Amino acid sequence: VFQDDPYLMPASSLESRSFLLAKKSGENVAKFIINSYPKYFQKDIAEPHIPCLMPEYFEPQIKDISEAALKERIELRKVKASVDMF
Amino acid sequence: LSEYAFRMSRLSARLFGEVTRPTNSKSMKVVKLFSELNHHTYAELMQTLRFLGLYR
Amino acid sequence: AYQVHGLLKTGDNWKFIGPDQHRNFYYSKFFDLICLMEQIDVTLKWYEDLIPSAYFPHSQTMIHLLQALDVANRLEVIPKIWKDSK
Amino acid sequence: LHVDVPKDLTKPVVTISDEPDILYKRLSVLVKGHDKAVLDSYEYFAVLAAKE
Amino acid sequence: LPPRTEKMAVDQDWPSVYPVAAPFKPSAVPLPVRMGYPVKKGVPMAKEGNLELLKIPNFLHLTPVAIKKHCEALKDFCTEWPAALDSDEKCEKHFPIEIDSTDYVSSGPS
Amino acid sequence: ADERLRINSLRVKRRWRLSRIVFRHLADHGQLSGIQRA
Amino acid sequence: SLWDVEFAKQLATVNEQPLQNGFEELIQWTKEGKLWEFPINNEAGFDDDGSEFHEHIFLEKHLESFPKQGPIRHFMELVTCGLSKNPYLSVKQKVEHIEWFRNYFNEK
Amino acid sequence: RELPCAWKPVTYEEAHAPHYIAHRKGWLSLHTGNLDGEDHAAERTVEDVFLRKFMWGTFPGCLADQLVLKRRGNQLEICAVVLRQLSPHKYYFLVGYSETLLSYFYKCPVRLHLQTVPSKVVYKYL
Repeated sequence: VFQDDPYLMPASSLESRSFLLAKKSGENVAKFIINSYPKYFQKDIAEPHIPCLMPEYFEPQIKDISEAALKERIELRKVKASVDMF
Repeated sequence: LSEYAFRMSRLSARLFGEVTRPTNSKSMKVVKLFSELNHHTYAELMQTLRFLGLYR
Repeated sequence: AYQVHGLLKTGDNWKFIGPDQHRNFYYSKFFDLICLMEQIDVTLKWYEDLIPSAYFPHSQTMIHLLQALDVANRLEVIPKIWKDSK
Repeated sequence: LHVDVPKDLTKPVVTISDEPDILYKRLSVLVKGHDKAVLDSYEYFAVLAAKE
Repeated sequence: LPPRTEKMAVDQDWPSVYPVAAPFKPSAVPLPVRMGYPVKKGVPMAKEGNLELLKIPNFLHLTPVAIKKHCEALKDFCTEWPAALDSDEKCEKHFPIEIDSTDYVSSGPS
Repeated sequence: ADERLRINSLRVKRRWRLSRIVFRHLADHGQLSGIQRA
Repeated sequence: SLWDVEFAKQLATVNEQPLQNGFEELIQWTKEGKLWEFPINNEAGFDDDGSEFHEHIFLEKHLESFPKQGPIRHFMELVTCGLSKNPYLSVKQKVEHIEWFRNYFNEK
Repeated sequence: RELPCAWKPVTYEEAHAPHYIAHRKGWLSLHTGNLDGEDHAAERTVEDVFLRKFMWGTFPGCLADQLVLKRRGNQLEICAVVLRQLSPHKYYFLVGYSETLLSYFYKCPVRLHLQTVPSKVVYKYL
């Protein structure tokens, strides 16, 4: 998980945990910017298509008052808006 | 050219799928026609990274 | 302890160690037992094989290893362990 | 690893099917590169693997 | 911090150090290899910080011992050529038709 | 593409997609793969 | 329901350890589908809608609604010959080309 | 008064001239696309341009020397050489961010291989 470079090799368990958490935070920031602006990353170039590298959509698409929107929102796990929808 | 070579050739054309009727070559062009077939957006990505505090 | 570690080493059972905290606790206790009971050569071999590849040691583990060296009267190893702890 | 060794290892599952296997008379691998030394090293690697 | 090459024994298991294709790491390769056209009354550049050694597609992950130890484990995936087909003479007898097809390996997303 | 073709049927370093100045700049640095000047 | 899904997801965690070497990383990416399959198959993930060769090579069944012996028959026979020799197009694109020709001639 | 009275360190890549690209220097980026019969050379070059700009902007004043952009299969290894000036936590955060960003950028498994050095490795002086 860590780099072989001596300056970047962790020296203690606390330091190793700090490095791992920093890497995870960088990954989370990358995911946040990806999902906040999917348009910059929609362009797919790889054959075969890789679904795991495409941005994720979390916003409800169905707006009309129907059961289908409310099911979509259950699938998106939006509690407060789901009770509003019901 | 013996007519035997002629009809044997147009039979070969039917078997292999070439144009059986020899349509000269000028009108043979559409056979060739139908036989064949973003720095902008990348910059506002660079702008967005700047705003978030991750560029420059 | 050796039986438990052997069970751990069967196939993919190592995945059951759990988070980093559990791994550190498990290995620290295992190395403490090794230092307390194994012959000094075997303890040094385990020290080389486990640290730093498996875990980052606690100062208490170093104190236990120093005590084991004292009991074995292998005092000439003290400079190497000091350099490692540094 | 002087003492701590894996006790047993998960060999991958290779099942002998019933469908008959394909047979290749020849298999020509043409490797192209900008460097002759890389091609020589890769030739050594591939040849050793083929002999073994 | 000190390089980990100092801790590597002379009888180590090198394949475990480079299990897969990895770039040249001067803190991981225990060789005093030098490369670079020397300057007047100079020596070829040292490995630490050498971009030219970092530019080589090194075969450290493929050593003869590593190759043997890999292809010994890969034997389980192989089948045996039919011994009846001893030469091309019988190949052109029992299997008249030859089907040639090509695959291409480039580098890229597609 | 298809629509325009149908009616018709009845009847600089663009190789690398670089500006001609830039290709020199890249190739001198060794940046392009295999582009060695001779 | 959500209970079973989350139950399985938190079963996934008990054997969730960090990658231990490069081979495990390659295996993980291969399972995720990020890595290519080896040996390389240049037509991987592409099946052309399960089409057969007779659907690509014999496209004259779609010319039945056109004139059967006129000059339009000649032009359409040529057009289908051209389409049948196109390896870049799917059957659907060829048939919609034929349908566009049908409609254009029908208007005219 | 009157008219009649009046009348640098260089690294290895920097030091060597371009005509040693196949004699002394090498190629930073290594891909098959430019070979005979191989396609997508321009695509690879555009990716290289963006990748170098984005690395130099994501690691400002840190890269000691130019990158090495290797590609095997769909892999994209950026073997970069940086300094020891930034804190290791920042290096790890930037590595994670850039890896994820580029992997979702190109839809390919990008990777980084940072190599820290104490300072610029000067070859000679011009």
